[PDB]
Amino acid sequence: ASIAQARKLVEQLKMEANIDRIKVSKAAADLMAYCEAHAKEDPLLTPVPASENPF
Amino acid sequence: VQLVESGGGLVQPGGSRKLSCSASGFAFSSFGMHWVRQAPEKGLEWVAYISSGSGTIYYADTVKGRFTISRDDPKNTLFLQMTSLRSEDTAMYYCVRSIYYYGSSPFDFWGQGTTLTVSDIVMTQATSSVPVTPGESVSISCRSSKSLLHSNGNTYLYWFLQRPGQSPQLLIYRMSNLASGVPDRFSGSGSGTAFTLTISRLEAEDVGVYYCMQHLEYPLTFGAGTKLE
Amino acid sequence: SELDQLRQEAEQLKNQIRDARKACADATLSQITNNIDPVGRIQMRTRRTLRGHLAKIYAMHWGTDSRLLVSASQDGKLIIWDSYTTNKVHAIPLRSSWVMTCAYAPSGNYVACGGLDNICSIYNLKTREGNVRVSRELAGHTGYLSCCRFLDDNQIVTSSGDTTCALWDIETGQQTTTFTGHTGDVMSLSLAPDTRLFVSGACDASAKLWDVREGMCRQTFTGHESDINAICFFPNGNAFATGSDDATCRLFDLRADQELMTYSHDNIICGITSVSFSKSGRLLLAGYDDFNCNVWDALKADRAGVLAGHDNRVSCLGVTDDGMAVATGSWDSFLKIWN
Amino acid sequence: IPVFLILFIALVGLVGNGFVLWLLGFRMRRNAFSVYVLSLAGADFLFLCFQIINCLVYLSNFFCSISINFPSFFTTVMTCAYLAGLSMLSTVSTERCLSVLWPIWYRCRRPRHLSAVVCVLLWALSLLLSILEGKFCGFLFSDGDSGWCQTFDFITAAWLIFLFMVLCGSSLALLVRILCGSRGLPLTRLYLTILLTVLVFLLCGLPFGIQWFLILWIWKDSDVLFCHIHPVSVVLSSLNSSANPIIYFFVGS
Amino acid sequence: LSAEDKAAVERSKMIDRNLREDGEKAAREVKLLLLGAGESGKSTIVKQMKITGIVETHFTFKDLHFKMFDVGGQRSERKKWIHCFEGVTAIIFCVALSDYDLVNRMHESMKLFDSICNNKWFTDTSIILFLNKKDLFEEKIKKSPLTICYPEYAGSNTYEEAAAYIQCQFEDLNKRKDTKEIYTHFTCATDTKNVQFVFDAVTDVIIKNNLKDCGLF
Ligand SMILES: CC(C)CCC[C@@H](C)[C@H]1CC[C@H]2[C@@H]3CC=C4C[C@@H](O)CC[C@]4(C)[C@H]3CC[C@]12C
Repeated sequence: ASIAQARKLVEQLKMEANIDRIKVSKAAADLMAYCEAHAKEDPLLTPVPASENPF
Repeated sequence: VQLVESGGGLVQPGGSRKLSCSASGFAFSSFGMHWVRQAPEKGLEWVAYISSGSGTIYYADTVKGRFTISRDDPKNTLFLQMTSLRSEDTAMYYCVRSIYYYGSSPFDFWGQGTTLTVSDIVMTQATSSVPVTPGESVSISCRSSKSLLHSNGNTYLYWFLQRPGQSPQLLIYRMSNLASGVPDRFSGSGSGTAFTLTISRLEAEDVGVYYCMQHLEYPLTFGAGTKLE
Repeated sequence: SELDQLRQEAEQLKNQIRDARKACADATLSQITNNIDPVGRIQMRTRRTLRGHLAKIYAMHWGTDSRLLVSASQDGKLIIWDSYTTNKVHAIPLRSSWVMTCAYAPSGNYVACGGLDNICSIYNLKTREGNVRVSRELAGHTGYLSCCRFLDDNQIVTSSGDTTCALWDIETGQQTTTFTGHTGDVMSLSLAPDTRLFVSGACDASAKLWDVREGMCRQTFTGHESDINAICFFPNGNAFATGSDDATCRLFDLRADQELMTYSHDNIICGITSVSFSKSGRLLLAGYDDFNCNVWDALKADRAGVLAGHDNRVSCLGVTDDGMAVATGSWDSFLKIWN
Repeated sequence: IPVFLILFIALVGLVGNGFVLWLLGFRMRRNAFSVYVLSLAGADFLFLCFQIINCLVYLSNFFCSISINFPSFFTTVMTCAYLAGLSMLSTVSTERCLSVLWPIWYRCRRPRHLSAVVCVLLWALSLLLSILEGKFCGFLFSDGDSGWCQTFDFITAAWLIFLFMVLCGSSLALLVRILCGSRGLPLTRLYLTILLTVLVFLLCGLPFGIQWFLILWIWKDSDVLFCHIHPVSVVLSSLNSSANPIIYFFVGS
Repeated sequence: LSAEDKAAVERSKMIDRNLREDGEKAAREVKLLLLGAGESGKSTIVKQMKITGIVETHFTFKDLHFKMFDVGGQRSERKKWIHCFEGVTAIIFCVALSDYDLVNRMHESMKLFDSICNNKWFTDTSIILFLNKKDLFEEKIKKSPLTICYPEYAGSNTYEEAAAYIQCQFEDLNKRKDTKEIYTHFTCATDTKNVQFVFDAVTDVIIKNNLKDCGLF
């Protein structure tokens, strides 16, 4: 019945409720640190000169 | 995959013959086809080329005008027609499957060939014959006259192998890339015009004559041959 | 009634989850970012134009060599293109014209596709005999397929119209794992770069972070208003971006478990059909249905460019593994490579 | 005073016909109908640039007085361009009549290269009529007898009468069948467009083929023709020329 | 180009030739979309035309090739796959007349007709409408009234006046009556006029499409 559906809902939110979450400043700093450290080999951020460009 | 040729027999000079090749086991309508000569003592020579859907037909300069290629896409047979058969055409001919897209391996499947006896860029095989102790690394070199490195990046050098009594087969297509069914013993390296096949850790069924062919421009030209003993 | 008590247990669990992820919010990504330099103006030109499709195309996937791509359309064709020379390497005919998804294997030996026939078909490219033939039919999924993505040459995860995702093994054809938990039907899917986990976005206005080896949902992400049509991972694998029918794209963490940033403007009122990231993850490309793609600065929520070369709805897009190009396809039957 | 008008109408018609030629030549995907529109633009661009050539070397005579004597085959390829550009209008009208009267054939059993071969035969017959008029009337390097000039000239005028009869018959059969039974059709724009193409082919594209080909033998008085009828008549033929990119490609697409 | 790039370009040209040859014969066929509620006589419609997500039925009639798509067995959100059928020639909508007082089933049929007939993707598409079961409808008029469905109805209930009321109640549903054309037919389990009615409604759309091909729109 719907008792098993609501039991699985309480089971799923019971497992998802206790997750070791880190703060948003650390994860935003981690995304900014990934983007700062890979900007040189991004061919769309910096348009490559036409010899190395195969298109 | 099964290419079997027919039309064998001796013939008088000035005669004619239609050699045929029946294909089965593969999608023959999408393969470019070749015929490749082998003299009974000399190495390989390219005869003629038909493309997919009969739109481009090339011949060698020694056969241009005399020979005629023709494919049959629904019935899956490829014919070569002779006229004015000289004494330079006493040889065994091999029908060669090939296909051309990005990343394909042309010259990969060869027929069993057929006999008929009538009653550019140059390749230099750098050593005619090498004595071989098994288990050791073997280096076989080859030389061209022109650079084989095109401006796209490819290097049109094709390393083959003919076992004695057997058909040739592709080992390394396009100077560096290993063919399917060939182990990691075999390798190909090279630079501008100087090329090196490597056979590390040599075993049995490796004796036979090795050939370097080029596909940079037509006609396709082989080496003389390098036998391992 | 015990079920009212069980629904209130679910309600206090949702309140605990909402207060727990309110507790971690000490700064936005905007306040962390905006000191750094903006991207500027991104001007990308149509370097190639692939024209062999004759109906609306619905999906595309780049190769891992960044030269080959596959494209699926509604005339019952998926075409494999050389992108450099605009040559058609293959053209595979379909058993059903109704195809909404396509994928290209990371080895390059297989493609997959699927649609309104409920089935992910898998085709072998590197065949001994020359042509492309059907390697597998993956049936048993009772709703239209929305996304197929290869893990290996033997494992593929599929997204369907019956609220379920599914991990398969290809050589047996059996659905080895079923991923249930959505309530509206799931429209998009994206694999992690280390292929341990994936994310899937549904008509719940929810995305769920799954787990391939174990087989069940790890985190749930909410915050959109309508059906979310597009999902893509950040290249670190610690974040992902969604795009919906709200004229919004959003960024979510996996570790911080919250909304990061909303990519929206007042001029767009219509939906998002496709998203993908750049190789550094600095700029997020979103395909829209005001006929053009937008290039967003993913860290600063600016608009950095407009890719405006189509005169119907942009249905799919994708960036190469080199980061070299962007292919955008559309309902006007043309692929454009931009650089 | 018609001269500056025909220069402006011819320049606007050149840029319109060249835009039709470039958009339909390499940009768009062509279908079985648009070959007719493309070759109507190709038939009409030649006519308008030769009218600019004759306008420039009749306007330099008025001010700086050079009087450049051109070769006499530019007028015969202009006649070829005019006859092909009216045969395209007649064959557009017949294809629309066949599309309504036989719709299952036109959808399914129409041969994929009928439009090209119909255009090649119409261009070949227009070129043949122009070559015979130039060969036997004096618009070539050699010269033929003027008694046999008017016979081929009357054959060209009767062929132009045949094109007007075919365009009226096809537009008549089209209007009759869309008034007999038609449910989803937007009827007002259909009879407006049919009546506009019949009216443009009557009072714009065939004064010139009557005064250049037919009035010159039955009238025998050039006191009031070449100074009064001829420049206004070639202004109206250039008006049909500048209309044909607008009516057949730009209102639709 | 190289000697190998030229055969790549020749391969791509043959692939272009096969793509043009297939896409020019997929454009000369008629695509029809079957719609309707569950148990609204669509199986009998497939029966009369022809003699697990989408069912595709192929039939020919008067040298015209019809591909008809039954999509009703795929039970999910319709708004995420209905734009795939933009460009269908006609929509064959099947309503059972004898399901009027059942559980009220006409109100979901009218709700489906209001949803389909006023969709943004089918704004120009002609809708053939088959009212499916009239022989059981007369036997249920002769025992039961029509006021179960319609409290605002006031008319004689014999055979022909209730069916006209059902037809005008379905025809009133579109906000736009001039853009699309609705073709309504009365059918039983034994009549051979249905595929002729389909062909006669298709021929008008073919005439309008041929006029759009020749630049008149
Ligand atoms: C035999 C001689 C007279 C024919 C040459 C006529 C000349 C002037 C040219 C001008 C423009 C040309 C046309 C341009 C476009 C096409 C579309 C193509 O799909 C079929 C050929 C066709 C229709 C060409 C036929 C030849 C053409 C009409």
